[PDB]
Amino acid sequence: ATVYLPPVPVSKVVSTDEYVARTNIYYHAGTSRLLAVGHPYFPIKKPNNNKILVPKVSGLQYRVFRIHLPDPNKFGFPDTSFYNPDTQRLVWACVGVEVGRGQPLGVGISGHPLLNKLDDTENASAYAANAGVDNRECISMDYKQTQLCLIGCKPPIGEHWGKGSPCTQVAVQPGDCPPLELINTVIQDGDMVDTGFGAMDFTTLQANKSEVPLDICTSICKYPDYIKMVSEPYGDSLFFYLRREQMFVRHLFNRAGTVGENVPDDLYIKGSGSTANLASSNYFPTPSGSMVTSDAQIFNKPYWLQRAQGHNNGICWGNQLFVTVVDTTRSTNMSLCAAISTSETTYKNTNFKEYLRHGEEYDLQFIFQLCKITLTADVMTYIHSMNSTILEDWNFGLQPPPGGTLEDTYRFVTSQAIACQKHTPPAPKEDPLKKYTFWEVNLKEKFSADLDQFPLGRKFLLQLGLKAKPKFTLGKRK
Amino acid sequence: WGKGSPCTQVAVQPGDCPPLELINTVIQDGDMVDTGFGAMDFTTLQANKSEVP
Repeated sequence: ATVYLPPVPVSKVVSTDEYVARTNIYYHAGTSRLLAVGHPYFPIKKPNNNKILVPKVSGLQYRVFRIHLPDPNKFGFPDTSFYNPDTQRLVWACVGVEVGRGQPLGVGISGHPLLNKLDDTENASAYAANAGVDNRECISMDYKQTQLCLIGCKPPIGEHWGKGSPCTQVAVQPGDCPPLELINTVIQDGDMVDTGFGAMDFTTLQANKSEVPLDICTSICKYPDYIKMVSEPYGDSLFFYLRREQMFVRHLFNRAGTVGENVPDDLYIKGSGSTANLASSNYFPTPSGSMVTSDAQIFNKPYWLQRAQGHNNGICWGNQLFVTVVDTTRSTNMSLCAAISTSETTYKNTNFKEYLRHGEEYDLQFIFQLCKITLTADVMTYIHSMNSTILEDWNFGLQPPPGGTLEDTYRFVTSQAIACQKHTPPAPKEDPLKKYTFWEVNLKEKFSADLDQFPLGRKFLLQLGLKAKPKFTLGKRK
Repeated sequence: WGKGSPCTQVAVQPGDCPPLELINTVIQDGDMVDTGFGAMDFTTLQANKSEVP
């Protein structure tokens, strides 16, 4: 059809490793032990202060580790022999990772003493109420078994449903369904996972705001928006992911609440009674995650991240790693109580006062192969267009002007005065990376070279240097 | 997970959940496998001592 495009491009955005050469230098690193021990159901604030007493630590929450890295230039040089800051600049490629997650079993679990339910609609022996009071009961549920992992080098964008423009044109407003508008925004640490009831804010979307667990009520729930994140031709929001999840129907329930929206009335033959009316329609699945299978996991397995998708193919940009882990499969919840006295032979609510905690273990190990990027002036021309501040941070591709004069005017407002001057107003604010909540991970000083002392080093060699030294052991172990 | 020393965050007190503090020690003969509330002492942590078998 007539006559499109035919295309004149005429400049083209290129892949970033076609002039990149690897180096055989290997640095190892790894964390001491990541541990957070919190409350699974809800956060506990102190009863006399604003701040937390026990935070919320559940595996049904996004665990976002913000890994901040230096550059190799800003770090070690073994030997100088082909390295000139002129000819090339150096960049980290983390070529292997281990995500540790060996801990005891438990489940992620949430619940609400005011969880809505009319009757049971998996099967029913009677005819449900037209409206009624106090049809809500203490029910608890997990949202679904959720394993996901994704690794990137820029903050990762999730989708959620926000409260859009209430229409007067489509007549979408409260007293009828609220509006839903799909808004992308960045996912956080302590951001909630998808509830099986859509991934959405429920703070302004729920005007009862006791329909569901309270932890999601106040927070935004998000689903990783995979399709937009790989649409990006740079591919630095993410470059690996996998997931495993399970949700089957534990039982259908009906939400108490009747619609104030129209129902056609040619779809049922009117009866006699209140069976010449339709009762509640607002049916929901209740999620399930009953069967734990700790034989299958997407964890306790290294992630060999030797290359990346996109124009990026194993170069950290922004010198960042963003890793999002949700794991509900082995996430231990523990039970204990404190006694008021063991002399009292009761087991009241104020005697032995029951409790539950959650203990959450992860561990991160790295191995970093060195790389170099040859820079010619045309290569620099693209890299500044890609983000000038790479060239700045390295401090090659910045040599000068700019600028840097003039002038200071004066002469003279000493005396007088206009007023007076003043100087000079320097924040807000760096940094734009940290403008969102994260499990802060400094990695800038744990760089090594050992590979036979870390077990991660030994498994790496088993793939690579060949080396390890292997069996391991084998043959036969079942 | 052992019984911990009292912290600000969580202390060994009525009205307040005890801290869980990690004790590593060698596997005894006849030591139990997990419960599904994990590896912990329950002798001390469960004051009531009637929550689990």
